[PDB]
Amino acid sequence: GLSDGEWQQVLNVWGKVEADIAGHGQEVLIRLFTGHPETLEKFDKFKHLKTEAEMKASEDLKKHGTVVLTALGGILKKKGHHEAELKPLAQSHATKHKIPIKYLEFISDAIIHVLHSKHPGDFGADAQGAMTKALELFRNDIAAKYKELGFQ
Ligand code: HEM
Repeated sequence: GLSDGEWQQVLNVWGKVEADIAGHGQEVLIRLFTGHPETLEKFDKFKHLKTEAEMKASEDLKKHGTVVLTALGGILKKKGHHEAELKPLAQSHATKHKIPIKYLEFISDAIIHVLHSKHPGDFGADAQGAMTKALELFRNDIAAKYKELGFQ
């Protein structure tokens, strides 16, 4: 898994997100939707967002960004002992939302991008390495549950 030092870096980076969780969450989703428009189609309630300006102006998009990053933050704070938090999310995303594991890769990449965009020069090589490992662990544990379910 991750070392104690690596987890410390992850949670330090997470403090930066927590200062503006809605702002980070909004930017993560906009990065996801604009880079991969197929992802928007998974959200009946964001389908109407035909432009990035409309996305930016959407308070509901921001609200969902908050929900998403709040859940992720909870999982990260468990430092890999996250089965109870992660299993239900994996199951909802496979069975109800029908989100392929590829889209979780896309959103992981979007998180890394947004961290660099909002914290340029303040999200160093060590920090990126640690956050990347944590998001890979998250994705991998979801993928294990997806396999159980035969999803995708
Ligand atoms: C960091 C990764 C993600 C986290 C932590 C996360 C978390 C959540 C949470 C907590 C909910 C509400 C509870 C639930 O339905 O399980 C939710 C809903 C949902 N998620 Fe995710 N999610 C992630 C990635 C994604 C991705 C990549 C997609 C699609 C590309 C997606 C699609 C959806 C949809 C369609 C809903 C229902 C939205 C609604 O209509 O209210 N999620 N997510």
